[PDB]
Amino acid sequence: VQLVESGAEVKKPGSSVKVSCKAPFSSYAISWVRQAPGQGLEWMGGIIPIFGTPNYAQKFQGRVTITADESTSTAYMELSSLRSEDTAVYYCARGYCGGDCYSLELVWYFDLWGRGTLVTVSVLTQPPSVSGAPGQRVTISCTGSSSNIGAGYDVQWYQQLPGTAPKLLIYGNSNRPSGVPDRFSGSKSGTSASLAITGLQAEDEADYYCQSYDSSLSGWVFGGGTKLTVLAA
Amino acid sequence: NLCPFDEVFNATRFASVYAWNRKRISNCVADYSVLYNLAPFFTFKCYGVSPTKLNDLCFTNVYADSFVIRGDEVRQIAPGQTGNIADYNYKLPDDFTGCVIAWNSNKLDSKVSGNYNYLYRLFRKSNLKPFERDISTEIYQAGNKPCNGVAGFNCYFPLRSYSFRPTYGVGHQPYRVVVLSFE
Repeated sequence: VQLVESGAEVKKPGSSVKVSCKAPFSSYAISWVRQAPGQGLEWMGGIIPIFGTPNYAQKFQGRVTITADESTSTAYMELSSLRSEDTAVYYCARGYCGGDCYSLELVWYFDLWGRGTLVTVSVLTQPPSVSGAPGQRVTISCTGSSSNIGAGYDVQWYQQLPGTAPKLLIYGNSNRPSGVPDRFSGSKSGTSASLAITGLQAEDEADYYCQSYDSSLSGWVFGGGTKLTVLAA
Repeated sequence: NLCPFDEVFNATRFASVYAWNRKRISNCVADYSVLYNLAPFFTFKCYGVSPTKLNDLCFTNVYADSFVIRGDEVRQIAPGQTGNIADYNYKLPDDFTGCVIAWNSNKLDSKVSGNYNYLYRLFRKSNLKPFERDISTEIYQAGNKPCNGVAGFNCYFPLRSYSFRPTYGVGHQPYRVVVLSFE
């Protein structure tokens, strides 16, 4: 199974894109996130198919419409009144709640990400950059507030190598998914959270993003992103 | 206007008890007629309040907590009780003033194969304080050794499913519960 999205689009300023997203999903959460070229991940909004009212980030409140069609098995994001700023890659992500998703708040992880639909139109704080010694331990901080990490919401961490979609790295605060080696650890204390990598390898050189739910803005929020670079001995 | 109580009961879906839903009823008059049409035999157990006080709430603020547990456990949604639902999932105070509504939902919430979609928290380090909500999924350490992000021997993924089937006993059958509270 892999989320399949519509193809890239070149749109004039002022137009609207409708990006499709199909599971080749009524139990899951659909979440839409974008990444403008060279920037971090932004949460756009999300829906619980069939039983859901769509939920949007305030940046995108009057311009985005998230729909789900049960028949055709596809989820749609329609962003209207496009500016140059909306040039980005648009991802859709499936969230597991262990069974059925009452709400987008209860998502454990967004495990399956889409492709990228690239649309070209003619907050948690992270260290922007961290340098690590190969074979040694690095940490990446995620600092939040009493509306998110400190409200009792768990931190997820994602990895992005160049060109791919994020990959889930730890959910829970500390839980490794299947496939993620023991070298990665997670920790949460108060209003801050941390990813640690031990025995650093040249392959670990990637961008890392944390994520949590915020109850005051009632949505998902991402960190600014961390560019981990592995040094030489 | 009228209170949105047809959206508390007769909601399309009910939450797991570990993620119990709270909805505010703020400034309205109440009709509980929907209760006769959802639940032939229900229960409306008020502590320290007449349930006629829940009829006028035009200048009062009411919290409606809703979830699905099993019938053996409805006795834990009551003041001064202990169990796994009271201890780890939904805890009413000992000074509780308010009402607890409950009814059999074996006909909506059970499946011949088994409905594994409703969960309860099985493991926790401390007991929940009154009106607390722990929706974390962090692995629980039951042993003296670290869990390292993964369940296994003495390390328990903290939520478990409920296994609801129609062939079960009235006790082991899914009940919807609604706790009315005052703010």
